[PDB]
Amino acid sequence: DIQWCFSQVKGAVDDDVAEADIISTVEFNHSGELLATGDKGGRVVIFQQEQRGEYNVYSTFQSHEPEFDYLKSLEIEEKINKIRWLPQKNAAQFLLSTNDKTIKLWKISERDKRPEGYNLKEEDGRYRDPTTVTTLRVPVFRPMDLMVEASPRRIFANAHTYHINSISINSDYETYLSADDLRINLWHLEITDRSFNIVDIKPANMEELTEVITAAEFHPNSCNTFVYSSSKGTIRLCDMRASALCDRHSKLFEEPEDPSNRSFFSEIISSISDVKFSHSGRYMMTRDYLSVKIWDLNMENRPVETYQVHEYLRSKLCSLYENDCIFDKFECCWNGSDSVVMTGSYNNFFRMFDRNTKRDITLEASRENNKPRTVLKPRKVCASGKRKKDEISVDSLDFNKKILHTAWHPKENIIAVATTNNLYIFQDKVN
Amino acid sequence: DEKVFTKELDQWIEQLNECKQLSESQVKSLCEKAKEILTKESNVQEVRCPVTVCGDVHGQFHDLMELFRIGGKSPDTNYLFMGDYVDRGYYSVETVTLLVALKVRYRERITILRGNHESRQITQVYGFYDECLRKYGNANVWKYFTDLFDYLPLTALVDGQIFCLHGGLSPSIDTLDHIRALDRLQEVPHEGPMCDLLWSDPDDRGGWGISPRGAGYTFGQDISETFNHANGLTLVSRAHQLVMEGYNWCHDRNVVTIFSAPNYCYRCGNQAAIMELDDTLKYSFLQFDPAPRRGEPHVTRRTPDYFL
Amino acid sequence: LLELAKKKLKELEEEEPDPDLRKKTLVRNMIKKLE
Amino acid sequence: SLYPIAVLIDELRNEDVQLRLNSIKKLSTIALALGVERTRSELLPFLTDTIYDEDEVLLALAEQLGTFTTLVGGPEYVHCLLPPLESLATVEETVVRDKAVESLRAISHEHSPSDLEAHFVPLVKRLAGGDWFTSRTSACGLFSVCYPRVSSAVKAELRQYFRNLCSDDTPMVRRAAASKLGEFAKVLELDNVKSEIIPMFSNLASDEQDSVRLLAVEACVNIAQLLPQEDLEALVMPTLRQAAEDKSWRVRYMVADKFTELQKAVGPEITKTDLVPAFQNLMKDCEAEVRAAASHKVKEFCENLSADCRENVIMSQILPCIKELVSDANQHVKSALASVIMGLSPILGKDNTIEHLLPLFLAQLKDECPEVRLNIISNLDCVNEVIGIRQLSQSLLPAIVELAEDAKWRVRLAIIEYMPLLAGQLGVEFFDEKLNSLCMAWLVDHVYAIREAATSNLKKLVEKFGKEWAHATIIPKVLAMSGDPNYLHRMTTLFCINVLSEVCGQDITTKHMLPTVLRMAGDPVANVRFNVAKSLQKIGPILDNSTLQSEVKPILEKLTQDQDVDVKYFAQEALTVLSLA
Repeated sequence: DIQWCFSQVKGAVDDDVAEADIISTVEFNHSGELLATGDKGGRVVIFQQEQRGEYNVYSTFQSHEPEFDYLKSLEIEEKINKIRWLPQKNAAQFLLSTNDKTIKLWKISERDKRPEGYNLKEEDGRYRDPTTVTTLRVPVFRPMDLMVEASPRRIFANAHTYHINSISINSDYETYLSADDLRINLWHLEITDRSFNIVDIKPANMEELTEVITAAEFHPNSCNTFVYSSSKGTIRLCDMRASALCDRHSKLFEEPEDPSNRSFFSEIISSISDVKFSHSGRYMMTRDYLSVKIWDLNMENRPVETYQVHEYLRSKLCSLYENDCIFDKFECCWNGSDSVVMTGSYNNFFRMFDRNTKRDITLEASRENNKPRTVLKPRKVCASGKRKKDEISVDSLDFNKKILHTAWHPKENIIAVATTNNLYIFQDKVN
Repeated sequence: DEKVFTKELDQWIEQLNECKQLSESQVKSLCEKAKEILTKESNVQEVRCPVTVCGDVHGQFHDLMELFRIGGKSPDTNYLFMGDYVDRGYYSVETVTLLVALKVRYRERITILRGNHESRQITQVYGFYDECLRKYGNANVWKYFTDLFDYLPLTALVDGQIFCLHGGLSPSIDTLDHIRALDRLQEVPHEGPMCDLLWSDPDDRGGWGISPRGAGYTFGQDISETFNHANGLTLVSRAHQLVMEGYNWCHDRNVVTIFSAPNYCYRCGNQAAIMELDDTLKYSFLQFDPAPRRGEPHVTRRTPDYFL
Repeated sequence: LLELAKKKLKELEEEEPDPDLRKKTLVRNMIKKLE
Repeated sequence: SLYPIAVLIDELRNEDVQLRLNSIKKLSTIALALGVERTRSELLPFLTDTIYDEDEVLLALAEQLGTFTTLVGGPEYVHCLLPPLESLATVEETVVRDKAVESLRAISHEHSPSDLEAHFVPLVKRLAGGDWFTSRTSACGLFSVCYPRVSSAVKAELRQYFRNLCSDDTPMVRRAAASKLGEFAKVLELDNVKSEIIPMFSNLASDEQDSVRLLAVEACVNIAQLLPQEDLEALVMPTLRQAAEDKSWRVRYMVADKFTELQKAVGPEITKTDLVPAFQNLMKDCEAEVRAAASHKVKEFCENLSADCRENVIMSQILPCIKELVSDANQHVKSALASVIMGLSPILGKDNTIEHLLPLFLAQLKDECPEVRLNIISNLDCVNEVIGIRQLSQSLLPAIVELAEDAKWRVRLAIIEYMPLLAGQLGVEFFDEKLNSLCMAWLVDHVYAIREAATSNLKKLVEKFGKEWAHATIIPKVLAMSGDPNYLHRMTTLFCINVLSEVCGQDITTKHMLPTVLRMAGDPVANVRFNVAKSLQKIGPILDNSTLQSEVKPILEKLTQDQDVDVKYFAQEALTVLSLA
């Protein structure tokens, strides 16, 4: 087990943070350097890795703005739901981002050149006589200090009647998708007026509503495979070759429901929250409210691995219904080599399992016990009343510090864990 | 001379045919002429039959041009409107500008009334202010158009037999001298007979009722036929309420609801009828589906060029 | 547990101005499955 | 004297997008005024790397730099435009890169062989060996301009660089290579083509993406048009056969859309021997776009088949597929097939036409979907000139009569537009003995656009029937149409008079129709008074003083006293239209 070692922390210290400080996504980039954290309000904040180094701030830019609807006249919001990066075309780096209605395509670039030379004005702009000029001069270029600056290039807007909860760049540098609660449009990264509705599961009339779409991905190697999830437990595996309209599945991954543990909430703790392909293109881990569960792409009718995250909650499941703590969209991320998997949990713990040795840990991202380069020792929660000095009685977990969003450096062994108002960046001890 | 002004306005009409953006001085002069024409008119504009009646448009330009094609080109066929030229729409500015231009060019062959959504707070909140901010970037146009709205006649008496208004009726109204007693140079109120007149809707529910909109009232049939008998009226045309069928007969055929905006709010996909006052006062409807939008819809099941 | 008839108060006294339909669809398909 | 130029040279440094755009466009005057031994060293180094990111500024700058072959100093210093264009060839945008590449190609012709090999080939190699996947995408299009004029070693190096590009990682580079494959191959030695481009074509037509495999089809078309016909069965044909049975429907659609050109390239023998089965498979495809595309080329394909067995093959292989497609479930397929089914009639001799083409025709006409009847009707000329429509008129009549009356006036407008051709192709007595009833209803139709179309079609007919037929047919009906209550129907008679006077002649108009018009002048509706003024204004140019001063002038004088303003204005307009100044 890689013993993890505290490395950094962002955000403030006072626990009265306003609503526009709750981190709402965390996403590294393809090569590893940058790290975007788009909290509520829109204020994307990009961290660059110091050329291991620590992460220091690179740019900052209000991405979205509090809008207002015309027809439904709604309080169309400004949260940042997803932040996906694009590959590297030149010395600039691009990244989509979305609130519940829009999708912008920002662009972050450095600049160290300033025009130096004027014709009709002085160095301060104070203009001289119009006619006294005798020899024209052309501005020259001379160095200045790095001034990183973001700016939107396109805005894909007004195509989703419902809220947006996914995007994914297609594996061919050209297109991507964006899956609202009931449809899936396939945009194009250079055409900001047309879309192509590729899936629709909206019924004829609304009142007979059964399921919705709670996630959508693509395939990291194939150009014609998305995996849009479903709010009942099923996972379609669409295929954009056999027919232009991909409404009919080419597979359907569905657990053959177990009648043993059937309970009262047997449909609300079994609704997928995030499906994530596996960095090679074979497995497709998904995370419902109580167990990450690693499907396989060649065996539909059953998963091949099942890891229980916080099993000590299947009793309190009743009490978890009156405080709306049972609708929580947890999120899971893979290792760089498809051997370890991580997912968030309550009370700031974040479980990270291990595929090849079947071990598991439970660390704790907190402040008042950790210093740089120390080690995080496994916290072990106890379900019973027998509690001895190194376990927490489940009657004491604070059900208001949820580690929803997490990431994992592509190649190296650095992770970023985003609690309510901080961004701990625990790495491991380089020896 | 008026000839040069008319030729310049015709050239601007052809320019509008080209869908060209306008400058400020043109709209200011047009507004000044409109106000000069309108200050002499009272609350009850006298429209002489025959005429083509149309209800809400809510700034949908394409539906308006389609209406123009179906009903003929002005001034060959007379036209009339019943308010709701703003709110819940994308192209209010073009609608109002073309309306004012055609009105100035053909003062006496076209009439335009005012609607409940022609109120300062309502227009400011419902798109129009944002639309002006996007197209000019300043609120001067908003002030000009609100000034023009103030002078707009409230009701229209067609040939002394048919009465047409946008909103509805009011308990305190029994005869038109009440409407002619109002001072149309004011902001749309929240209470009073005029508000209920502009903010009411028919009530199929028996007797009186409380308007769910929170402003106005729900006139019953009793007052309607009492008004008709007192003033010798047959029908009372109206608009401002959405109907999936374009027009409906309610209150024992006493009320005909006209809607000229297919797919009001672009969601309901309704029909749109225009109840033409024939030469002999009969009612004819020419229903038209939502106008085919050019290069639309953006979202289609059909494969686009880049994908094919 | 079986007493969810009272906890139905959530979807009872709610006035959703079109928020996401996952939370509404869950508590709306939750009671009809039993009542 | 240089004040405006002094303003303009500093105006490309402001913050207004329009100001910078205008300065960029006018850069020509600044360059001309600065000189020629100063432009290269002062202005170009300033435009080398600009921080303008607007698509409308960089595009204009590239297009302007593309036309600086003279100001820079002449064809001897043209290599001074490379530093400022290589920096635009590698920008994040796409249209900017395309324009920069086009300008680079355009200015490449001004170099000299030694100058080329010294300063331009290094640019290509560099861009095609760069680091970003935009330098390579832009470089993948400068080989077809610098291959012909270079030496042998440079030629081999360029071939190696292209072969390296065709095996790149980023699908964008491979897409660019697949796009430029044919354009590059069109300048290679034939033996070198056979031995070097073919492996590239195969490796790009068996790709793992599909945005590359779909462009491999166009590459195949060009390559086939290049090579002789003794090797198509061993070099190109296997790849085309594989593509015609691909798995991604985009590739099959691309093959279907490029079938006439594919046939013209492969030749008649290979066409007849192999392509026909592929065409049948394309028609019987499970998709919908593939079927529509394959149907669109039913006529162009059958028209280019070998004359030896055209009729046999058509009737033995292709006819059943069309027969099945006629009753298809999709709409686009049926519409596309209907729009071109008329080209098959003149390929048989009208005997096979009557024997098997007729049924399909009736099925299409009887179809309850719109635009299918419109397409089938609009091209009737074929059978008319092959079977003699007089024979089929007995079947045409029910379809035309049922299509003339519908709900939406859109179909009513498209068929009224198509009416004049059929009217001309049908006859005189047949038309008058039958579709005359229809004509009358058309004028009193509700939607006004249909009234316009009916009036225009009347005009077209009376211009094709001249005077006597009109005088013996419509004259009384249109004249009596002036009693309807709805003023619109009387105005319709007014426009009909206006459109028909110039075709019926003043000897009859003024003698019979005019007095009615003068009666209409006194309508109790202003909408008609000014219409009758406009009509008088329109017939004046063919009216003389003898009748003008006798009847017209009193009428305009009376109209000028009306209460309405428009009536007076239009009467005055007429008064002046009489060329009186």
